[PDB]
Amino acid sequence: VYDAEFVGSEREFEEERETFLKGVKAYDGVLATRYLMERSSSAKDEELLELHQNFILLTGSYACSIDPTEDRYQNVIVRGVNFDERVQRLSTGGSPARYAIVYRRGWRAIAKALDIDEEDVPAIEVRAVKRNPLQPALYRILVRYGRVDLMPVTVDEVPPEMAGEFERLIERYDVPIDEKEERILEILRENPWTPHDEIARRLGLSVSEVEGEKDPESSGIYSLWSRVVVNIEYDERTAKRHVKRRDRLLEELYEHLEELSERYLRHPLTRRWIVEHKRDIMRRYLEQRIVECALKLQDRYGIREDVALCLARAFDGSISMIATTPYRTLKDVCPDLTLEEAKSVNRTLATLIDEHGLSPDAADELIEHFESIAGI
Repeated sequence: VYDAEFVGSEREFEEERETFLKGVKAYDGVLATRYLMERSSSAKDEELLELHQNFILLTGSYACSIDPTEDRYQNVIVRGVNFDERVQRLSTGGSPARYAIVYRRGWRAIAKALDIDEEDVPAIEVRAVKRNPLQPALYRILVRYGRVDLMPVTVDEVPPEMAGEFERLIERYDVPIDEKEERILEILRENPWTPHDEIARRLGLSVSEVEGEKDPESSGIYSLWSRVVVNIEYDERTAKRHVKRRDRLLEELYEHLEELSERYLRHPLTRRWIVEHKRDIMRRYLEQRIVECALKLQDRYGIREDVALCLARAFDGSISMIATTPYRTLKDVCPDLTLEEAKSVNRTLATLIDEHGLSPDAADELIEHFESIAGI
């Protein structure tokens, strides 16, 4: 269900593995800083938040550097979908490998291609929302387009127009914006860090409709950002500089984490400790995501607690994942789920039944088809 083949040269192979492993080390920092927040009430600390954000930036920067020539991998498959085909058909093409990395757990396909065994569970995720120093959809689009030049490598260097004032970046290139995208921007103006599930719920749309595809010719927030970003000239000089500085920046972040953690823990959070206890860190990080997911399902979607916990556990604490799953499939993992509950969390199911008058079975058949298609 996750697959990719590396097809470049020996030299490129070493380049890709080095990039990937640095990305892993950066993401480990994202995890470890979150871990400290959750383990220690007193840490739950402004310079710790800043460390976390810096690790988010570096993880994104390394991710932008995957498959620089956009030809180093083939047969990229993510949750059973052929991403080679998907990306080739996009007006702007690009790297199927980097495209995969932006999907939750997409790293699995790339880790396999590169035969990464240097570190246990060598994850790279680039889907931070609430604590992302950049507007989150923009951040994901920079990664997709390999914009090592545009991705900041330090929190102090993040331009307001890539965050709170993101509208200025949109306005500068005078791209077309459709009605749906305008509705989405209205919500982002209130809070640029609004989760995509919440934008969808508030607009009465599916998450898929909110996002669209990561190409200018689609429609949705990914589409609008893509339309903007492809107009921004590549800055090789700044790219080179980010690449030169980031390895050192990453080491410094670890040293700072170590020193900061001493104010809260008996045993300092060293890089060594983090690697050795990576499983425990991932366990805690996941259980929190589950709790948060279940609470959202109860408080925003009117789903009973036990049902909510069941779905949260079965689906990686991802609302977006639950929201796109066929009723019969949700019902198979959580038997107590009601149709009304499923219609609440899956807007596509609700629409197909309510507006098109389809049976749940017919709706499920289509929902399953939509799973393979970006933007519906």
